[PDB]
Amino acid sequence: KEMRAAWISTVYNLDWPKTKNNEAKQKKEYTDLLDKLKSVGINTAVVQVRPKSDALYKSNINPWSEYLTGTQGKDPGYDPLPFLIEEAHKRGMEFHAWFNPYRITMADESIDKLPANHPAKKNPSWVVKHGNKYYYDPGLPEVRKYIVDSIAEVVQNYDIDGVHFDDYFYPGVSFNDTATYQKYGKGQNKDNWRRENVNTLLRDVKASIKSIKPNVVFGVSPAGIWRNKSSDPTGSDTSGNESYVGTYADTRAWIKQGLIDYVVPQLYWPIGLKAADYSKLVAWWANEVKGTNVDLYIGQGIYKQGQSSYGGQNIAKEIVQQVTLNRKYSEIKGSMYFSAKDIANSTSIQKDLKSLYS
Ligand SMILES: [Cl-]
Repeated sequence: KEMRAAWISTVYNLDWPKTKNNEAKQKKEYTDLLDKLKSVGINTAVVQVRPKSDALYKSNINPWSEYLTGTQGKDPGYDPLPFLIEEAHKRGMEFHAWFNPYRITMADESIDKLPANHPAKKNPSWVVKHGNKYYYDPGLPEVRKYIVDSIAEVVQNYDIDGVHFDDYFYPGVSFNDTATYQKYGKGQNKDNWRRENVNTLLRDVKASIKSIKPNVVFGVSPAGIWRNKSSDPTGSDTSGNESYVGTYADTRAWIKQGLIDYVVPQLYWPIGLKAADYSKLVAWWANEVKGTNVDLYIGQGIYKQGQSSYGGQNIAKEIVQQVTLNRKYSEIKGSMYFSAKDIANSTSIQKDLKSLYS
């Protein structure tokens, strides 16, 4: 059946939970949200279980997420994840656990204030500062193993249907990994080595998942441009930021090597936008997966509703037009909507999705 997913982001309490330190209210906020999503045809919840090197689940590896209580590491008095999963399943909805692999801190947060048992505190060798934030080093084999193991815990212990990574990889062109490169890089072009570091993580996460539960899917949602045609003649007829260059996310390699089961390019632009034309990009991405077994879903930017903050771009108003176009491409297998709150908070969006999905 067609994929009809919504992202439920927990970072900064974006979509869920609205309330901290109140188990009953958090539970009701979630079921009410699922009910509204189901009512418009959403069949899959993609829920951020690791927003910030943390866990919205009981873990022997990673600390409780601050977004449940206000305090990182604080036990909220229940494990939310069984509830999040079981309530999705009772409504006939699939559940994909979404992880951010490398993030550790937000801007200006002190690394020294993490909980004692935090992996980044126990393993200072793993941590790289970039600007005013800290990250796990994608180039360390121990870091990759730790991420694999962190996901494997969730696969083993919870009835998930999928594992999902979003679009954050290396945080910028530069990154203070010279020592890592010297030790492990074999003199390879450094940027190619960084791309391969990310590829290796994806490969190893997929393999781990399959060795436990073969039918659990693994997917990634990268940024919507891989390379512009101006950098690579087989790239897209677009301008602006490229995932290949800017975060070392080589989505084409992932597809060609079968490192993922599904891919969700974030096409958060209107049809006709010169720099990043939705209509050109759906075609480009459909062609990328042709002849592979990688499922293509389009990331839909319904959060853009004409605000000046987005230069007046209004994706929500044209969502029927976008999905109608998607459906012209047999390689496109559905959509993921950013984000759940936008569906919940808008009667117009609800009406449009009902008309697409009923
Ligand atoms: Cl290898």
